[PDB]
Amino acid sequence: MQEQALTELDAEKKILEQSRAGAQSRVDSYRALYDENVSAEEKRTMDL
Amino acid sequence: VRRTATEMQREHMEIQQAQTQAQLEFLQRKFSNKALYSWLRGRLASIY
Repeated sequence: MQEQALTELDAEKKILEQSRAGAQSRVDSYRALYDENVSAEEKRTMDL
Repeated sequence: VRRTATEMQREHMEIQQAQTQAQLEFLQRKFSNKALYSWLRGRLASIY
């Protein structure tokens, strides 16, 4: 039963790794948004 | 995984129950059981 109690931790690690991957995808998305501050076309609107 | 570990805890508890049954069986089959000493106590009490 100790081996089962110890593969349960290898399962908890998978849960936390999916959390990590979700949060990393969010950081990747918002960094792109915040870095491309205004689109090439939002500047075109202001010039217009 | 936690469920297959709880099923193993259940089989562990079942093996414990079988072992308590084996200990009771041993205490009841063994020669120097309560019945022997009761007979000897009554018999010796009459003699005494």
